[PDB]
Amino acid sequence: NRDPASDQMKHWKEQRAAQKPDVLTTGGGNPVGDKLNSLTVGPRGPLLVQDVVFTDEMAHFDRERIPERVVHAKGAGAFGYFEVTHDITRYSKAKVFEHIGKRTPIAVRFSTVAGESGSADTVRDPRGFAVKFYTEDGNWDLVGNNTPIFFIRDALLFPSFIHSQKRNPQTHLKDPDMVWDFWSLRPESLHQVSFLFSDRGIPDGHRHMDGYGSHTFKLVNADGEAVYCKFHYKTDQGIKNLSVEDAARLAHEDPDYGLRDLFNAIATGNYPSWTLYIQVMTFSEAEIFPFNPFDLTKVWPHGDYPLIPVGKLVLNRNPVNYFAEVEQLAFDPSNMPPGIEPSPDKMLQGRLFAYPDTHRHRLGPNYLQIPVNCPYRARVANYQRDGPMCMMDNQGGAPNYYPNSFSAPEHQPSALEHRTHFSGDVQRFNSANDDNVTQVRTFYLKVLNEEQRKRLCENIAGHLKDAQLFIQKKAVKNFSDVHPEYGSRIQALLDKYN
Amino acid sequence: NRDPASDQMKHWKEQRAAQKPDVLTTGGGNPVGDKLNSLTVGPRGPLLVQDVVFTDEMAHFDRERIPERVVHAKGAGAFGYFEVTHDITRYSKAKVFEHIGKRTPIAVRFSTVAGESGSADTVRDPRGFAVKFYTEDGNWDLVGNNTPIFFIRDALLFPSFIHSQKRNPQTHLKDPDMVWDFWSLRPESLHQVSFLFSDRGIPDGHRHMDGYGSHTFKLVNADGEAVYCKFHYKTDQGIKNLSVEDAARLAHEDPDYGLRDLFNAIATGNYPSWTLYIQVMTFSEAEIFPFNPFDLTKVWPHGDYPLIPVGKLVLNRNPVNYFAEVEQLAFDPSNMPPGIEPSPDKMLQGRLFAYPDTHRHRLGPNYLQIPVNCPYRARVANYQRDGPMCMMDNQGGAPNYYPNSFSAPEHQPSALEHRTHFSGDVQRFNSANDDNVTQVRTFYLKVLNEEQRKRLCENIAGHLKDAQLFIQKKAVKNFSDVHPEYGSRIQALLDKYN
Amino acid sequence: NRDPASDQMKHWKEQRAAQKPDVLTTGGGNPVGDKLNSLTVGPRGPLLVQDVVFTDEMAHFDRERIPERVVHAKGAGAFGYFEVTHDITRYSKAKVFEHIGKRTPIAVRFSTVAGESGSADTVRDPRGFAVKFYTEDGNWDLVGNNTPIFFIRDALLFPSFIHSQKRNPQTHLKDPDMVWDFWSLRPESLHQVSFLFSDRGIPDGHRHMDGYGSHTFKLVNADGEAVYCKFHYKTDQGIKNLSVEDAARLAHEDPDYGLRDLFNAIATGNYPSWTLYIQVMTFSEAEIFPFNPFDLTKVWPHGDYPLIPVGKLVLNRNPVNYFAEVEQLAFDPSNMPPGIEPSPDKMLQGRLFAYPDTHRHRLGPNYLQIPVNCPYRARVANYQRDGPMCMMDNQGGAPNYYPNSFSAPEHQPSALEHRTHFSGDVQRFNSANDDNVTQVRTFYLKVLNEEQRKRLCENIAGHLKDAQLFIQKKAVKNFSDVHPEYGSRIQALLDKYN
Amino acid sequence: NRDPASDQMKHWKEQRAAQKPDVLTTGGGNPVGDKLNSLTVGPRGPLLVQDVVFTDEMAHFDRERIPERVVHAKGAGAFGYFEVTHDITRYSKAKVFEHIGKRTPIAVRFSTVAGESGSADTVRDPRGFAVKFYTEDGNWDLVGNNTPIFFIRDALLFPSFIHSQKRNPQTHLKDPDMVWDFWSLRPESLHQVSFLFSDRGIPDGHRHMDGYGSHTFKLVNADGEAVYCKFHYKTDQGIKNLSVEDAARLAHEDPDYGLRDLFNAIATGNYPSWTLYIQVMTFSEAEIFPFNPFDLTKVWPHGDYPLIPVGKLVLNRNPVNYFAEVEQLAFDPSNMPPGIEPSPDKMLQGRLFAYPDTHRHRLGPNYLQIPVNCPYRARVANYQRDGPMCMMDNQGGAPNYYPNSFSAPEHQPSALEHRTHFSGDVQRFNSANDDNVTQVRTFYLKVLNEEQRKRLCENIAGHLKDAQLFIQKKAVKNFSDVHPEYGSRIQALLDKYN
Ligand code: HEM
Repeated sequence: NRDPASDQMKHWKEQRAAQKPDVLTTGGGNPVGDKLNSLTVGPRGPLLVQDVVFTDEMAHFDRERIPERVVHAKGAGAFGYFEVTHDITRYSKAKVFEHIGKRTPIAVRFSTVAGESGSADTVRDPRGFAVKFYTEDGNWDLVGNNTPIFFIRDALLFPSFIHSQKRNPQTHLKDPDMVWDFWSLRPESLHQVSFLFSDRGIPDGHRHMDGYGSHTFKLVNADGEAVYCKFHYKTDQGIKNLSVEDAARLAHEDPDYGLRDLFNAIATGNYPSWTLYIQVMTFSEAEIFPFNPFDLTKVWPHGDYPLIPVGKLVLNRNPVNYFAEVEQLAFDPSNMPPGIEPSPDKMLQGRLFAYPDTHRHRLGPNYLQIPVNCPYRARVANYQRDGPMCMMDNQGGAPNYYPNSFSAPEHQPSALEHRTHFSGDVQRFNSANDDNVTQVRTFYLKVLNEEQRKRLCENIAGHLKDAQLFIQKKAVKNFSDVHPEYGSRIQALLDKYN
Repeated sequence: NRDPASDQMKHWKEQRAAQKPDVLTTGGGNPVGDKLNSLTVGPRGPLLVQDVVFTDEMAHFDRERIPERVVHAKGAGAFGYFEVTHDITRYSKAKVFEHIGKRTPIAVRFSTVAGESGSADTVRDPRGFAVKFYTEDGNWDLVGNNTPIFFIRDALLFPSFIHSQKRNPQTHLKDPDMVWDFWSLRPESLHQVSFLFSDRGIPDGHRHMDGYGSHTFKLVNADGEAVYCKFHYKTDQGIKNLSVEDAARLAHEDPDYGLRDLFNAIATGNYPSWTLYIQVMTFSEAEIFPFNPFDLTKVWPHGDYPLIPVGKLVLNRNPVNYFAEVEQLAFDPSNMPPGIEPSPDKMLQGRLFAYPDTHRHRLGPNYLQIPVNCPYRARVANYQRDGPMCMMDNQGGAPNYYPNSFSAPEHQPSALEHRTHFSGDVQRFNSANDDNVTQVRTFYLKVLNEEQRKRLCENIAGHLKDAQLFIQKKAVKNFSDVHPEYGSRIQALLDKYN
Repeated sequence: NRDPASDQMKHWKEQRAAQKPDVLTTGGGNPVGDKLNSLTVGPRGPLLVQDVVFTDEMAHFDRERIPERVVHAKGAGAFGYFEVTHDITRYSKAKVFEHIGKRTPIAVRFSTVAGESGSADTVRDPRGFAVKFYTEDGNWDLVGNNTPIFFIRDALLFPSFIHSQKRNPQTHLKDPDMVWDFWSLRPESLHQVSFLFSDRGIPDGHRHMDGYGSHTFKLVNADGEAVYCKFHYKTDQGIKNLSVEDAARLAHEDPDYGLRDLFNAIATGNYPSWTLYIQVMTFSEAEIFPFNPFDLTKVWPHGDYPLIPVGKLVLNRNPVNYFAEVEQLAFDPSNMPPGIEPSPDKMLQGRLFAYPDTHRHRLGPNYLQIPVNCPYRARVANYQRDGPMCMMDNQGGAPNYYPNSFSAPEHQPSALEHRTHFSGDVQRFNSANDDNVTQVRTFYLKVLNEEQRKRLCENIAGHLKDAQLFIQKKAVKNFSDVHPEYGSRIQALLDKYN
Repeated sequence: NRDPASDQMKHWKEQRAAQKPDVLTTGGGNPVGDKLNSLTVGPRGPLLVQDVVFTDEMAHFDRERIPERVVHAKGAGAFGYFEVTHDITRYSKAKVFEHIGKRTPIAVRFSTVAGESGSADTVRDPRGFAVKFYTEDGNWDLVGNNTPIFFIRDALLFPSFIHSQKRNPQTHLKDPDMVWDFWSLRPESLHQVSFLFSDRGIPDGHRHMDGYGSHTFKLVNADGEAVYCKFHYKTDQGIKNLSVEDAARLAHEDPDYGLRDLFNAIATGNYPSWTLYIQVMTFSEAEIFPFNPFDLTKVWPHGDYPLIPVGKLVLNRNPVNYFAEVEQLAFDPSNMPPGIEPSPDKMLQGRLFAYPDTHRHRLGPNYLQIPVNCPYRARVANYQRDGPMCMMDNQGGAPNYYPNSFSAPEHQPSALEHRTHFSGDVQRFNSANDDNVTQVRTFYLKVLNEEQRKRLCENIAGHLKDAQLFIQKKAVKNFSDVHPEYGSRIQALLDKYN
């Protein structure tokens, strides 16, 4: 015997030992007489159009591939449940939270960011940690990361940021000039760059890292009272990281280390779990916060805003077909049931648009009809119709305009959004010159210890040394702005590379 | 009360009188608070990206339309059954025929040819009569027409023929120069042009016309003995046609006359039926036939090849959602179960390719997973995987290569194609100068009577008069080649138009 | 000789009188030996896969069709120029207006609304009148209609409204219950319904109707001073309408009457023109307007806001290929150069999203690279890359992230949008019960004469007669709310139908 | 200074040293005032739909990705010329060969087979070596590999074979059970498996490997005399391979080693070249060949069929934009000019269908209009029209049906394919049990030396060790069938792994 992942086919056969293999058919259900030899006129004669077995199979093979995710292309999935353990009904009326012990099925997808479908799991990169809750009030997608923060605080910078990470448009190589030119010109990135080049930049698989919603969200209770919140889901397996040496080895030795580790853990009954927490910030406290509390480069200090337990996320089922159940998984931040709403975070506001938009491209207009995407715990009833690959009854003969006198679906006032007041000029407000260094200094000096600071500066120097000197100089000036010794440490390492 | 079609919504509501309307949701299953008013900052303020109710609905509205059929875009559908009444098991082992009284569910789509989705039902044109049989051995699509013959006998002419019927590439108008230049240069078209401009060119709805497979097909019995066949399905309601005057009136008065007539007939229990017949031609008789028995411009004379009854086609169910169940219907001539095979008919050989190819474009790579297209009476099991909008389990964890040692699906030798011998040069053989006039003369002189001949020549002159004189002259020469008086009749009518 | 449109092929032939027809090739540029006869093994043998001439041609034929526009599917196009005749530079700094005599190339598409690509030109429906200005500051799309108003004033009603105007989802038939249920429940539609059932409901082709921007827009001058405006383009050929009897006859006699009329006018040098006017309203005037000045169901009365001449629209060029140049035309209201900006009109805000969104579906991600859609009179330079059917150099090796230190394109502060102040709650504010009757009363009593009132009420009664009595009753109540005699006139006509 | 590839941005900047960077615009050509800050109501307010700069950019970003190639996803491209050096006009009339010194522009793409777009260059796998010749008789695509043979000889095994080489459908991991189960069941793979696990399994970049057409093709001269041929293009830089240890290190150290090496060679003027040879075999020689001369698992021995020089392939131009020029490159084996034709090779016949088919999916219906795919050195003239993303005049107002009387393009009889005779039954003829061992014995014993045999058996044992024992046993039996010591060598290595 090997690992469970290695014995996938052996176990499939054993489960089906007395199955009596199925008859091999065309897509049209016609049985096939011989799928090993093409139809020709004589043994050394030409192939015929009449070989509809060959073209049925080859035309489908020719169409197997769909566009990979524009980002987080490389990933691993599992299914399980969310279990409420504690009462947050004073903050949120959302059905998902409504009583202790209540279970909601989830889907989870873990990923890297920059690498395309064939890249390695054990590389330095943020990790996607996306959770789909199939609630009675529809799907709630909490599209999280293994960091509470990000590199930028306006969505207009996002395409550029990703371009700067991904391949040179001429050469198709990774380009340290592109990476550090962008980061040196945009020092709001200093906080997450500091997280990224620390030890938690290369987690030991998906089970040994935390998840965060990252953004400020809004919770609304049964009285229509709102608070702002952050979602934290902490690993029950504990934080564990790979050394740059071990990460490098696994990169060529098992590019799919993360996939394999998650599958085997679930197959052997070593089910991974996380505790979901919220931080709560009053509208009054949001006015007094010394930063923009909607700035994605900032955390809420735990001292001032302690973690409040909510429940348990448990992954206890592997995918049966990876393409159907994982590759086709679509998470939309805009999928929020009553009791959960967006904040004015400029990055989050951008995501409300981007995810359903890319899903209509990558998957198709009717992507929400793919079974893993279906809000299967809710009754979908509305005035939407048709589109390519329309899958179910398309809501039959139901009146397709609103309003109508013919008893078709009706809106539900209790689901109305929470009323928040705004005043100001309609303008592109500059956010570039908000505090870029303060929280990063507390991380560098207080959170990490000496050996972590040393590895951090070695990790950055190791990559930054490949950029031109003028980029190296601008970068070091940013690290110096957080703390003189953070800068001078990097600069000394840079000096003996150059 | 009105007609049943007119009371569609009234009956939907009455059926749902005590329904308790559904809650209106987003595609993601989230309930909607107010779907009549957009989210703005103040009553006369700008629209927000945060209005995910608006963009969910509008993005789907923006994607409602799919490409219309390249031909037969305008159509009507119904469902019912095929019932075997007579034994043809000496000719075909196909499960669909296997015992008297055996029922197979069918889908039917009726159509015009040239008109796009918004065109009129009661125009002069051939009619599509496509029948999908959901058999235990997969789907059998008999993609028929209301004529036993066609305009051409090689598929290389088909795109040109259709272009010549459809709009001028600059003007976007119907173009009599294009119509008659093609037909005058390709006199193999004389037979079906003669059928088309007769009274049966404008049927009174879909229920008062016959269906034909048109092509020669092959039937194979349980002994591996083959014969050639033709499929005929004759209306139990009787042949009935609209006068050019009545067809013209209904064109602006009810462009959807055919849709309305079929729906109302089924809704009132006036279920339309056809008797399915075969003609049988031995391989020996195929050698002695005075024409190419695979030439789509030719019939098998009933005298020499009498109709052999098979069973009954009955339409007893309307579509519930037209887009899902009709617009998305996909018929592939290549869908043939064991016991039914193609002939060497050059036109049919072309269709084996064209239909699955256009369906992968119009509908999508996984179009056979659309419920109305599913071979739902067969177990589909094979080595095909993935592709866009992959709908079911994608055959789970089943071994995805053949051959394999892991008990995945196996081919079934009894399904092997019938062995036929061919000898010759691989060449583009000229079929243009086969007999173009003989069977057309017997139609003009023997099948039609005097008043039918007169209307026929009036119908042609009425349209041909708009072509340039040199086209008129070439056309008349072809009609003269079938019979001098067929030509001179047209030419006299032409003379007093010009 | 016939009309110029009829002689399209004749003229094309003559114009290459030197001849030497081109060599017939595959898409790959390989010359074709015989495209009239398929490659078979012997003359009555099977078709070979080796016939790559057949597959190349048939596969392209199989893919000819793209989704038709979700609305305004049925249309006519022509090209020409815009010429400035008056100085409006005190209102708008837009380069398009910057000096008298300045010419800008334009593209124009005329259409109906509800009908599909095969429907008739001469039906009762609003008419699209979309104008693309190819300016030095990029494309300006003025996506106008032959009416200054519309049926609804919130984009969330738009898909519903269009659903109600198109086919029953089960029957696929036009449904007077759907039409009048929606209109009777939404009496904001009374104004444009009154415009629609008046004489200007069926214009005599596209040359004899006016165009309107319809929406309030914003004009911004070189001093950053803003005003609100409305665009009017009045026909220089004069208003002319078809009687319902004449329109009905042309429906079946020439479904493409509009296409034919526009092509022939331009072909014979009878170039149609329009005079472009603006109305101007101050921010202060907007605060005092007795209605919402951004409500699409209202006009600015000419007495209070007189037309200000700007310039001339001239169509002097027919399309050469209709699919490439017209079917593929894409107008985005969001295409606005500096000097022209959106107003808070709920409907316009909706359209800023919908058109680029539907274009990415109907045409493709890179639709703006289709030559007729290309802003060919501007330099397109940005950080956008790749996508399906990327057709130009994809901006070559240019740095693909912003900001950068490598000389890639730079934002231009003079292009910054005009700053306006807003205060309010984020809420769905109800606009259903704004004034629905006042301006409609003045239209019925002042603008129309007796004979026009009578035809108006006949035109409504003639359609509304087929709706259920409860819908007839509610509709009549709304017409009664505008004026008792408008209601009683319709009710008397209805009474002798029922 | 670094390598030229590293300095791509630096060089781009310098080359426009005059500066005046372009104005940043939307896709619509509208200039952008600030693309760094989103449009909000106040600085901590919500994002507006009015921010059409954000939506234009983000919607294009959302649509960057297209499906990767179903095989050979990971690749490098360059451009140059083909120069004729010898007269082969006695064998082929193809314009490409017609006189010595004649130059043809070429495009070339190198690739691995199984890996996705993010996988490493320096892995064991065959290498694609595809060459596009832009000839006056259209494009000639010679879609070759770095091997003269392949693993299978019938196209019906191809999707299965590729499935077996890629990821487990449940696990998404490489699966040695899938690899060796398929290879052990299909011993026709022994020859190319022997080539693959030899030293030439991991070439030192793309410049140090040979190209082969692999298939038997047909050459036809001006007299209509045909011969069978094989194309060989031998590296002028010499064969050079990476050790498994070195290839392993470069896998994680530079996953893009191949891309980097080709770009740098061309950038520094070290242009790589290949010498094109043919082998020629008579129709009479084909009848006497001791194997099937069309069997893709066999070579023509050089002793019996010596290489005949033809000309020189030179790569002297790097891509400027990789997505536009390389990712979008499409090679169709069916692109063959007069003088070059397919043989009855079952595998080649399969490829005549598969490539245009996958290109219509991956790229679009009109992929041949993508500039790098355009047969720009030929006039494309035919009766093909329309389709999505139609980019040129769509052949303007040219008559669109054939035949026509209006001077549209004409077929050219000199282009007619060569006529060959076939006799036989239409059947699926078994090719599984053709000689699987003879030529592989000569390769193992004659072509390789002792040290090479030892590395070969180490390379196989090193992979096969992870397959189940029953698969190990069947594989060893096949290697034993070629020579007992080939088998026992592998079995000894296997024994000390197990
Ligand atoms: C029946 C056998 C085969 C089938 C069905 C087949 C099919 C395919 C398909 C579908 C692609 C993807 C093409 C694209 O997306 O652009 C591909 C790529 C490729 N195939 Fe094959 N293939 C076969 C055999 C071979 C053989 C025998 C060779 C070489 C002798 C070969 C060389 C290639 C190359 C080089 C590419 C990549 C071309 C590029 O760089 O764009 N294939 N093949």
